Amino acid sequence: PHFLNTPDKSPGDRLAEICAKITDVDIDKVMINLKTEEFVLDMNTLQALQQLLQWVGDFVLYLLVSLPNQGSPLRPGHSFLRDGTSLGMLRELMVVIRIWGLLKPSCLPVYTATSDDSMSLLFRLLTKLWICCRDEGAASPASDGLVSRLQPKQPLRLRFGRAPTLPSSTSTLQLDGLTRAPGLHLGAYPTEECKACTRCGCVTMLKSPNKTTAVTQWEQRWIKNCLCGGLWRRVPLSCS
Amino acid sequence: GVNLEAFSQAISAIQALRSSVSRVFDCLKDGMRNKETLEGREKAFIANFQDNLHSVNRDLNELERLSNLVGKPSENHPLHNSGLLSLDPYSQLLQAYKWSNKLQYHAGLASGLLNQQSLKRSANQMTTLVLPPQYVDDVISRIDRMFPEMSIHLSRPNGTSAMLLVTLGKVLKVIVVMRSLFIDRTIVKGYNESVYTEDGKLDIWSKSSYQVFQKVTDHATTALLHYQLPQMPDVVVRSFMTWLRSYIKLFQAPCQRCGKFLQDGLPPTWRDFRTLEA
Repeated sequence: PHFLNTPDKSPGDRLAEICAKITDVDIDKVMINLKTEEFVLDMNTLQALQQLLQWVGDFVLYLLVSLPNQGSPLRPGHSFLRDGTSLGMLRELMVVIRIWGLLKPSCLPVYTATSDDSMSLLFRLLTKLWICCRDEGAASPASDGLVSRLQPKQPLRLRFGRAPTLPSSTSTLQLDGLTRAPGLHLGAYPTEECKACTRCGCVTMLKSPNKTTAVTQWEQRWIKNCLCGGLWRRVPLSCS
Repeated sequence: GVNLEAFSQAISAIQALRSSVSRVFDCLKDGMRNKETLEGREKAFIANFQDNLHSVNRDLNELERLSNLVGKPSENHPLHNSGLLSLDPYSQLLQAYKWSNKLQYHAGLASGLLNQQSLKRSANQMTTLVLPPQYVDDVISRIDRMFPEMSIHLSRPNGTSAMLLVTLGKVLKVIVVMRSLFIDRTIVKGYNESVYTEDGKLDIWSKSSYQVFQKVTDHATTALLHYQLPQMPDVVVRSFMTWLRSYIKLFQAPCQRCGKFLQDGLPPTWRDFRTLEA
């Protein structure tokens, strides 16, 4: 709902939601098939795609390589994501970020090679697997073999937010006051610490002041408790 | 020549040429952890950049290189390859070619560390240390004369013992009259002051000089009395000859000025310097 567009027959997000009724490939077709003009909001939007939205791009990439891992010693392996509905929501996100990149060149490409529009082929494979799994579909079709090809564009080393727990089963758990015994993605995560870095335990791992100028949307949206954000903690950096 | 070994170092040089740039980007792999004292950390970056200048030095390293090329290319090494398929099952020999070298090189260390001996005793475990044959003297004489630009002569007019004389660039000849095997009781003079060819009637002794070479004679006597190893007399006389060779210049004057005394020399440490100071 972050679109300051011009009104129409129905709401912008509502009219975007019906994108499910569209063909398989060539998002560049369906985008103009629904609407193209009334999607731009302002010039100052060049802070989300190259900084934070890139995630979702990498996200779908992390699906591809993780697709042919059913033989791994984990039934869903890393994840399965075979719901379809949520997948359709992500596909809508893909088409809207595609028209976004059409409106501004600072989008999130494959960053590696074969630019002369990898995003198009990525999207078409995702829509293929979607329609192959929308209404009680199969899993691993012959298309699975061909999409399983590793294009020279996939990056790695993603956060996948998580936290430890308290596995005190039955008998005893003795700890000290300190020195524990074993047992927001807007960048803001270098190797060593560079600021106060107020973080949280659920998934957050973010910065305290957000170090931005007009991206206050996310910052203000997450100043309070985040997703189960009772674990908003703080800790200084190490010193030699 | 043997300058080819220098190229080996050049190898390591270009190795850094890789590592350097890596050390660059690794330094850019992360930012300021916690400076808290200064911003020289960024300069630290440029510090690594400075080492890149080393690469240019590599190009400079080629100025001293490329002395000259030797004739007969490939150095007779692949001549065996010119043989028919029958000769190819021969590389083994080449391997041994290195191996043998390693052998020597190993001994080069081993013998070196053999210097620290542990012979708690050397007697009561047995003979005739004096060389019986009067031919090993000629052998040692020839071995010494194998050295270039340093002539040696000998007549032995006294008897069984050995008598010899040696000359150098100057007229500072040395007369050594010693026993059968090891050198002892020698003397030195200069400018025909001895004239031990036909002095008076023969190779005379005359036990004299004009108070200049006397110190050198005493030092040579000390060196003879000190280098008397229990065995290997050839090694002893070779060491004596090498020691004698160190006076062929008499030019430098370190750790003092060239005015301390008449002269300056006492090199048992394989290096001469101002005398009367050790």
